Amino acid sequence: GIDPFTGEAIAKFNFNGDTQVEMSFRKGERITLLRQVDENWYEGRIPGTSRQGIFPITYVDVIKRPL
Amino acid sequence: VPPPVPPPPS
Repeated sequence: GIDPFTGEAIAKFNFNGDTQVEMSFRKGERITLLRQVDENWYEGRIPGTSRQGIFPITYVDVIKRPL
Repeated sequence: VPPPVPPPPS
């Protein structure tokens, strides 16, 4: 959990994103939250990979907010 | 059940 400004979440469900802008993931994956884009979407990334993109807030259980 | 996916950000 290196960066103090990042947030932290766990995927609640599989998320199949429609485009390259969305980051798809599977239930139970940990996600590093980078920013909250609006009321419905985070941008995040998966630790130890190059996966990054947006996904709905309703698909993740938030441990710590991004700053 | 996974919730419906909302419209992307504006």
